[PDB]
Amino acid sequence: ARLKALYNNELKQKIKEELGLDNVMQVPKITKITLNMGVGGASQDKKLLEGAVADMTAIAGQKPVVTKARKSIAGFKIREEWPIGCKVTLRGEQMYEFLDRLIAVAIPRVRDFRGFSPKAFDGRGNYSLGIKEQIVFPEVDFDKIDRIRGMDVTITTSAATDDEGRALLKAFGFPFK
Amino acid sequence: MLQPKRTKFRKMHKGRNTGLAHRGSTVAFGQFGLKSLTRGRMTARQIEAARRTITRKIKRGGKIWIRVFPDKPISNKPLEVRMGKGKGPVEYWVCEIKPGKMLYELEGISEELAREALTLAAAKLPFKTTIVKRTIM
Amino acid sequence: KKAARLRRAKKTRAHIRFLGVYRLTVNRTPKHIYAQIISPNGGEVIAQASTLDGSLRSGATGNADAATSVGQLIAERAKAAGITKVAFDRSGFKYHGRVKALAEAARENGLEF
Amino acid sequence: AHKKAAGSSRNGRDSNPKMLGVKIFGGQAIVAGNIIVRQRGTEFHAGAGVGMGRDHTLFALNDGVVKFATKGKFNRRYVMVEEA
Amino acid sequence: RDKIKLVSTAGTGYYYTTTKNKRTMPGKMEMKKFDPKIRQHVLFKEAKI
Amino acid sequence: MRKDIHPDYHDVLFHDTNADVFFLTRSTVKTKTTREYEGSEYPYYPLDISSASHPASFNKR
RNA sequence: AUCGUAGUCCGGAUUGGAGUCUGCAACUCGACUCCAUGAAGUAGGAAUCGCUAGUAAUCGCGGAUCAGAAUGCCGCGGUGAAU
RNA sequence: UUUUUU
RNA sequence: UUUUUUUUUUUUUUUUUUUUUUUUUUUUUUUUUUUUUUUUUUUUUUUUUUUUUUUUUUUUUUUUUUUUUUUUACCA
RNA sequence: GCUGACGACCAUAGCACGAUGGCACCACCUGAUCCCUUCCCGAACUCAGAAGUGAAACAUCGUCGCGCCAAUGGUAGUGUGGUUUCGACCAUGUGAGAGUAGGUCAUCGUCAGCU
RNA sequence: CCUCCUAAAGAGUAACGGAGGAGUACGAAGGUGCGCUCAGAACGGUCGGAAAUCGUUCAUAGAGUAUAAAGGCAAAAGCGCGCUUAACUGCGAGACCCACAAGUCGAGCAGGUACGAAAGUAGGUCUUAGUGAUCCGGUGGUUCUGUAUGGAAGGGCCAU
RNA sequence: CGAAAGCUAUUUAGGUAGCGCCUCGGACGAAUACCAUUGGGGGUAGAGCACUGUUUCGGC
Repeated sequence: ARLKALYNNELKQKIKEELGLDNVMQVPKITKITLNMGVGGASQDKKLLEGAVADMTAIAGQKPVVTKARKSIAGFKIREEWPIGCKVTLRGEQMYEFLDRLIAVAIPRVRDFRGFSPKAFDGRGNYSLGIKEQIVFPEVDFDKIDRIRGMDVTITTSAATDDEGRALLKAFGFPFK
Repeated sequence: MLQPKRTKFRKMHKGRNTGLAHRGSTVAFGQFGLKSLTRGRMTARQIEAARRTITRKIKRGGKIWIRVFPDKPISNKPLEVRMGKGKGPVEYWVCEIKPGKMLYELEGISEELAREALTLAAAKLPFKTTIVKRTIM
Repeated sequence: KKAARLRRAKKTRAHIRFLGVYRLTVNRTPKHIYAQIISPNGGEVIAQASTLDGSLRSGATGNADAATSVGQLIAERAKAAGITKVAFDRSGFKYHGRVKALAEAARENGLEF
Repeated sequence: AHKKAAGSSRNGRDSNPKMLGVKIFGGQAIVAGNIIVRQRGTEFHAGAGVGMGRDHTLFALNDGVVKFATKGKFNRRYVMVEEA
Repeated sequence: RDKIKLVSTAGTGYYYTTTKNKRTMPGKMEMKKFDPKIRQHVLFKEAKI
Repeated sequence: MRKDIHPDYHDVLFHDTNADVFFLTRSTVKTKTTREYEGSEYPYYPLDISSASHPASFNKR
């Protein structure tokens, strides 16, 4: 990952000088990146989930895992332990490569993309963004496709504060505002 | 006609009303109170009658507090029914009153008229009553 | 996490204390590894061996070889302290690697468990 | 029966007694195998010298004297058999 | 649940007896039970009680 | 990383041809052609856009 | 020449923008032009209508009314059946 | 074969 | 009173097995007719008596009340 | 003096807030070849290590904000004997709960290491 | 038959007293080793909301426990994974309970195992309901008997 | 000398049986009772709202 080798040389010290931190262990870093896909309409066809798992595999470069229903809800017609989503978690080299790819290649491919909301942090430095169409990732090809799916990209960082989280995200080149 | 909302059990054991009212024996809400000197059951009909009397006498110019709530279901056997065959149905709700208990308090009104409103209310109640003022200790 | 490690050590600690035998407790850190033999009462250390010993303090501790040396040494100390039968206490560490090496050194150098 | 009041409410069931509770109290002599507590769940926990059966019966594992104590971080009631 | 024998394959005539849900287990079961006639653990096969 | 349960993950030379900027990054994509960078010949993937190229009346009449 | 059976290079409603004319005046409420959008519609239930030959069917072109405003009305010819 | 009324 | 039977669309009736609401007659709009019938096309239409309760989900499972039918309510 | 392991005890030991600690130790930490891990993930587990930091965690110290503990006195109840208007009362023996004054930022044991 | 209360702080204790359940389930929902921690709330996030899946922060349990209730449950008794058959055979010091007949708990010993690196743990399941004597008859075993003798029939003993 | 009108079971309920209670004989001999001091477990009377409910007033 080139972004990890760039953060370990330039971005860390730049973030420290920016936030005015008196200790190098205070500057934030991204701990993990989690890609999720709610396929709640599954357990009735169980082919939508197959396609979602394939899309997650191609997008992330890592075999994902099927997430079951933690409770039974009649309104969503779901019973316990029913496969209703897909998730993958990327750490270290895999997450740095994925985030570099997402910022460079894939994030300009969002249709009518003005920017990403800067108030979308949860309040502890972690960011979450939604991708309404999984074709913005070049890994998935337009010829063979099940349908148009979406995905959550949650960036979990070591920042404890909103402002530190967005400073760390913006140091990487994240498209904000 | 006060009555509990949903309750846990339909019917209750008789129990024993014994002891003094060490709790609820102080004018804690208004300035002026009607206190029980004897013990008994305060039926919900009696509560409502003594509340309507007090309200009609104070005439939307003062405030009344009721410190008794009928939460004890009292069963009765119907006429011409032999002993046994289960416990009778609930017919009314009482509060257990011990000597010392506040029953009603009044605030925001002349002492003379509050005295006579509580005196009118005591006539509907199955208790020897005294009329007390709110104290500091 | 030490809280989780002590949460997964407690079952073995309590079963050993019910058995009422001398127990060989281990404790490894990313730098050192310690071993001590506690009495059935639970509050007396009657033998110990760590990588803070002068023989292997100035050496490549934090290793499977250092764990083996510590196990070999506590086996001798238990042997010349009257202790032959202990119950092994991995202290919530997986029985593997450094802890396994220490246990095998102790088991091969006289202590029988 | 004039007011329609008396009617069906059928509950005249109850199970047989189970004879639970403390069998041997604190300070008493006890021989191994003697039952100390019959209980539902661990109202009392087995300390040193006493075992627990499949129905949470506490019994003496050895001879001695029965001791009750509250101990541990959960403030649990414990029964012990001390070699006295 | 219907009752069934688990009969030793050792030919001793020894059996254990148990119950079974024959809608969820539609095939003969076989466990390793102790045979007291040969003082050995052998395979006990399901039979008709 | 568990062995042989993950997809093929190899370095890919993405290239924004509008600004002619390269992005060397491991990815799951399988490109048809392969173009040589300063190092070896990586699977080459053209890009239409990337992070380098993406961004009174009464008086007049 | 092309499109090659697709809600499409079918269909052109509706909407956004910019204009031209007529007229004192185009908001209610004009007709056209241009660019963009691209709706229903894939042949239509019970039922029901016109037509016997230059007819039906289809294709354009004129006129009255009229400053402007026909898919209506009144006409004209072209191709041209089946029974 | 099955057509009531005004 | 008691024991059984139940209560669902406008009506009269079907469900139901915890994963849903039904014919028929209506009613509304069409169509045929000089016009109404009849007839033919379309449609709409259920707190499943109420009330606690269980369940992820109840018209359905438990409990209560309330209408309905029945069948009983005897000996001095 | 401090640190770590294992215990006693199980809030007067807790929570909250603030300060101090990196020579040993501990903790983060670096890497993932190897052992071993992940229904995906070196997150945790594991291994191989010391570039950095005491940031977090942890340990210690400080306090009364919360918690927790808590008298004395009185009251309620109560065994026995007596009386009673059945509420209770008397003699004797016991005696709460709640509340109040107040206390508390624990106290110890074994072993190892740095000073 | 089980759970709570009545039931008067050991046990027990009645009524056509007040409230509920049972007449099963499961070869894993048993054994072991290893590992894990719930419900809810708030914040952020594609469809996606009050509520699906994802991330964060609080959270001794406000969850779960096959089922009624009570008592229990962090060494979890709750939740996963691997291997397994101890849901073993012979028994059992000693106790609970008890008119009897029954019922309950049980360390330990021998044999054969299952899991664990091992100390060990395991004689079903968090427990307390899921049950029915004898007679009679059937079945799988067994040298015990075998009406003159040898067999056999029939009977006995063990299991069902 | 001296009860019982209890428990359990019962086609039982006004019968009967085992146990309890009475008597007689034998064995045993303080192992029994009372009181003082002392080791225990409890969830009752009282009390209380921390849980399950229920209740009134005020603020929100």
